[PDB]
Amino acid sequence: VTIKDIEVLNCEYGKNTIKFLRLHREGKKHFVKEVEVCTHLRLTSAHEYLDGNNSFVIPTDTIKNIVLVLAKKNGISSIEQFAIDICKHFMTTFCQVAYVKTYIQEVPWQRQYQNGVPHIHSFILVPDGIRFCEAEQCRNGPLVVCAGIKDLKLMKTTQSGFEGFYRNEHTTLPERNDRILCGEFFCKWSYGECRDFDFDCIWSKVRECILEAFSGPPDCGEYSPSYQRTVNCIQMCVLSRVPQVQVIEVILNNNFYNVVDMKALGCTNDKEVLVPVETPYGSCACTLGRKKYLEAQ
Amino acid sequence: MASMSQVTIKDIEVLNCEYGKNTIKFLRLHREGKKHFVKEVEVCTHLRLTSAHEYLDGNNSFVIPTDTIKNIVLVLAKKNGISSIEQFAIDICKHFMTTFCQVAYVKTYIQEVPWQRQYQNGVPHIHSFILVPDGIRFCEAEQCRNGPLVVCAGIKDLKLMKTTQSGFEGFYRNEHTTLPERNDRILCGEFFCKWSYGECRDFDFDCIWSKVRECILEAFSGPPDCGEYSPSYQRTVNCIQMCVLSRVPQVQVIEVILNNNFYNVVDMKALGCTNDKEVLVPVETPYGSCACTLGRKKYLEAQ
Amino acid sequence: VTIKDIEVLNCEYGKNTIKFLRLHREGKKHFVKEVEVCTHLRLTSAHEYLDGNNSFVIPTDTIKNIVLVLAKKNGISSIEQFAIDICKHFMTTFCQVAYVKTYIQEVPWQRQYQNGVPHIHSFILVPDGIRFCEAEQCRNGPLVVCAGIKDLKLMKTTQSGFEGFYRNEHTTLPERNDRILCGEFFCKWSYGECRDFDFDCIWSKVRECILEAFSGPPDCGEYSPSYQRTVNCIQMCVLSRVPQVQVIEVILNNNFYNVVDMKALGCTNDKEVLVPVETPYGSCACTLGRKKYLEAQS
Amino acid sequence: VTIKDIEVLNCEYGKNTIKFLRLHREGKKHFVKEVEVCTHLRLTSAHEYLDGNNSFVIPTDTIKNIVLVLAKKNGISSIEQFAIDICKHFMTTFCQVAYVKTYIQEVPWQRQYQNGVPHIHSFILVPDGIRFCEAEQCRNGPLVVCAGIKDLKLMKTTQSGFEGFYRNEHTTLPERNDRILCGEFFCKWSYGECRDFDFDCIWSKVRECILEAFSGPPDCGEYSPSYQRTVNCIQMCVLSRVPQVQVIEVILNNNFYNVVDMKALGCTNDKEVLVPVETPYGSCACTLGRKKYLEAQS
Ligand SMILES: O=c1[nH]c(=O)c2nn[nH]c2[nH]1
Ligand SMILES: O=c1[nH]c(=O)c2nn[nH]c2[nH]1
Ligand SMILES: O=c1[nH]c(=O)c2nn[nH]c2[nH]1
Ligand SMILES: O=c1[nH]c(=O)c2nn[nH]c2[nH]1
Ligand SMILES: [Cl-]
Ligand SMILES: [Cl-]
Repeated sequence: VTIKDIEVLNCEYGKNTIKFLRLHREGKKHFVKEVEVCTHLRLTSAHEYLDGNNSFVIPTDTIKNIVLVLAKKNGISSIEQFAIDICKHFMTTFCQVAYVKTYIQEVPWQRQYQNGVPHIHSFILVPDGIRFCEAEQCRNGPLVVCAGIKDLKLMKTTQSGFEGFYRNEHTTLPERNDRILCGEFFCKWSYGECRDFDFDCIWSKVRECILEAFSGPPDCGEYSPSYQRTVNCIQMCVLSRVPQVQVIEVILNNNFYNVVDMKALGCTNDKEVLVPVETPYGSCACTLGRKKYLEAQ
Repeated sequence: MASMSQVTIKDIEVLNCEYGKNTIKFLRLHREGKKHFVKEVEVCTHLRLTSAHEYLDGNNSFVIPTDTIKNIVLVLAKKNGISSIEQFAIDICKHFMTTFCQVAYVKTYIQEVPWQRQYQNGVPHIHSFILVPDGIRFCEAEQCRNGPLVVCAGIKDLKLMKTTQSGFEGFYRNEHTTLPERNDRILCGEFFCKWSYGECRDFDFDCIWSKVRECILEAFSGPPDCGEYSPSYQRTVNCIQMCVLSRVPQVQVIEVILNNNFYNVVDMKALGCTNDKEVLVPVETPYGSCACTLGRKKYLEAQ
Repeated sequence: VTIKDIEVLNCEYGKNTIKFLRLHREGKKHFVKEVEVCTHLRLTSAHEYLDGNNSFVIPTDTIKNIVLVLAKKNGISSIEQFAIDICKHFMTTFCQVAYVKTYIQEVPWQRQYQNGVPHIHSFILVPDGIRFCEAEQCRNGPLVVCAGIKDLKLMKTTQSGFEGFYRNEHTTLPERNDRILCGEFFCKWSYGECRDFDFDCIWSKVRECILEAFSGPPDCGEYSPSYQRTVNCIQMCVLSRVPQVQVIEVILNNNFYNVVDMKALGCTNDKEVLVPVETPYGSCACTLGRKKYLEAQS
Repeated sequence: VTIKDIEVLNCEYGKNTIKFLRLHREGKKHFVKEVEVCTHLRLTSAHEYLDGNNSFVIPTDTIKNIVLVLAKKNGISSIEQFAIDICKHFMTTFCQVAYVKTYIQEVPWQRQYQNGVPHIHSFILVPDGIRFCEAEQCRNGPLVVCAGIKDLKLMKTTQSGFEGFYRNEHTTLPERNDRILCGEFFCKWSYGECRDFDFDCIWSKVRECILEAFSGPPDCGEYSPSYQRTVNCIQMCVLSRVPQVQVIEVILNNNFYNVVDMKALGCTNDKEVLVPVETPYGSCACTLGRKKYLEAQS
């Protein structure tokens, strides 16, 4: 078996988990953006694999250096603009690059407040969902930017059921019109090539849409007839309220909370003590796109 | 080097025997009409028995199954609710001590799952929540037979960072000391804080926990308009402990552990830039720690 | 914005991390296979999402029940055969299923040995690389089976360099002809529709090829001029020695081991003390396929 | 509330997770020891805490430097000897140190074999329980060494029950004479001041005692009437066979494997499919010491 008998379907390399903090000072007031960056390249040749020839390979160490240099020279107005700047640098600098993908997540530092007063230079880690983005470009193709939020755990204690599902000989699940709906969410949305707007302002607005659609109104909530329907309500709320979102993917990993039978312990448990099942767990996932955007492709 | 082909129970002392149930996870739901309230917890309850027959003789006559420990925790949560994790820990220890004469010692550890109520435009949602881990609340109750019931509270996985008003100077130098003196650096810490109330059990446990948490953040940061210089991680640990002890009389003993991350100002001279504290790279490993336990002299003497 | 303005690009649901142990007894001798199973479905409609109508949804709870029933009735001769049996069950049973994918990994239990004698019923967890497989089928499509090994950490202390790479204004890396080569490997290979052979025997043979190709001969080793070349040597060794492998993906996550500069501490470190960099880390990935197999997929 | 009203019970600082590999070459043949080291100090004063005065503080950075220098100068024959060398360095060098504790664990690298031949410079990670040790010394006190094994997951599929336990109104557990006994073990033992023997030889012997006592003989095994009794059998086997062990702590975190009721799915499960409960989980812990060693601590 030689190079003649085999096809190269895919080659990809890069640098993962480049961690750094970009500090910005407006007099005594300090601002931080701490990020984790992964940048992957596909080269137009595979001589490093096929021939043991490294002439075209950009060291992963150089990828790291370029990420740090760009953060120093340009600052980080948004992780999206930083991801764009990194992909642009690789495409305009190195003709051996066929494809570049940059992934960035924010370390979720918040400014400390003492009795409602913002601290000039003190922060606390508050992971209430991780902000990320992804930029990718093929040689002479569109630079496509996605933003998202992952590890976002939302729970409501009622206005959730699952009824009228397909029944067969291996279906023991009872019908329920009241249950805890507890979800870990992964949400990712494409802007396509739109790059004009306030990335931070749009991300916050999408996040608000996710929480509002999940919960329903604060005085009464809204019935969810399935995890899948709640995923749909979230996607349709984002697309209704945020025109810059062209495509939205939502993944919901759920935890069932079991009302433990306490009859043998001599008491009745009227939805008072509930035990979460972490494993195994259900997931559902949907990607919706605007007809207009998909046609214009 | 030995006179016997084996050891027997005659040759050995039992220094410690302990068993129990770990990570009992449940949510206690309370409804006031349409408004829902949640407390989700992880409970560990350990016992020492007055005998070790289950170990030494293969005789289980006195062993309370770990399964029974779980059942008792769930029954108490259903019957009593959870006003505070501390009161729940107390109720569990009290149940074991008053119910089973074979129990020499009981320890209950509880941590809260950090659920917060969702808000829409300042309006609290009746039944919707979001996980917000800004430091994990825990407590610990323990009692020996005929001893005091002692309650501790704490906060762990609390990661705080300030970007200035931190240095480390005038330290001991020797042939293996290459560390430069610094009067400006990032102070980034993961905190473990635990404090003893001793036998004090009268007060609002939630109100006191919040007050200690505020003391930790305020002492770490200094005032919001200017901050406060830290000459070492150790000194910051001291400022935190002395702030809590000054402001919260119910705290008798306080342990603080600070695991730090150095943020290195990357040398970029070879890349053709000067980096004036603009790009900083954290060292996660290896990491420094310091730990201190302070107590009130009067409380430690009276014991 | 309404259902009229929007296209459903993709819908997928399932049950993740179904953990169970299948126990088999031959008199006093016990055999165990403990696995983690994930089974995902795509349905032919999306009424559960679009209309709030669950008529076609097979509960994830039923997916779990089916996995456990199949393990009880059929046993687990191999995780590959089990993955196949699960996908076949979903396709032949439920007309609303457009697509099924089953992922399985083995919990790496080994039998305990006392002085070379196998214990009848005692085991130890030894994670020296996790065995996994994947089966998938579209309605009216082929049932495709992949096998793999992940979390396999291999290290050699010499016969590794990286020289003659592209240099630019942001390149500070020195050329090195001696360094530690330390890799965490993810390897996945396709059999396509081939289902006749001993799955366990072929998996073991691929594993041997990976270790031998990584190391070179035991008396001298073999120079690696890059992580990428070592990935290639592994793939070409597997394809040369195992005809059932049609396509092979290898991902190598590396750790650099730095020779600590100790000049300021008053001693010289001649590749004696080395500190691993866990983050950031380099990765490279390649998928090779047999021309013959890829053509015959027109 | 002032410094006068407050007592310092305890002050401790140090450097955690110092990761490095010590490489030794005998011609072509390479030998590796990769370790994670934590070294903690208590100082004789607390001026750094109480007064903001760092004059006596040995930087944690200097603790790291000392660990790397000692590994370079002395090599690592055993992690126990390395732990001893580090504690001895701090105690003989720095009069501000009242107490030093060094914890070390081995990265479980094994030499690769190709057709029965040990590879000169190639290794695979095989975590079959993590080897660790601990050395500590007070000023004017003994240097005490502990060794151990953690993350050791052992399982037997029979010869395990739990019967004749205390029954009360909240006890629903059935009596069982057959069940899976699955345990994650933490084992730590003290040698006290004994330092004349081969550390590697004794650690291997203790490990063999743990596996043999857990499993019983390979042709029949041995009935366990509780997790606690199995912990006892392990401790008494170590103490019987290894005179250098003065004190032994064993912690057993168990997982119940439930025989899943499949009656409603139309089949009977005769201990064929078992589902582990990871949470909540039971634990038991015991520390045994020799009477003779505890007396001789007058
Ligand atoms: O909302 C639900 N959707 C599902 O697909 C499912 N499966 N089991 N329970 C479920 N609940
Ligand atoms: O504040 C500090 N305390 C220490 O003990 C130390 N060691 N290195 N750097 C340090 N900084
Ligand atoms: O073998 C290597 N390949 C790479 O792509 C690389 N980048 N830095 N070092 C490297 N070594
Ligand atoms: O061996 C056992 N020991 C215990 O203490 C226990 N508790 N429940 N089941 C048990 N089994
Ligand atoms: Cl076998
Ligand atoms: Cl060499």
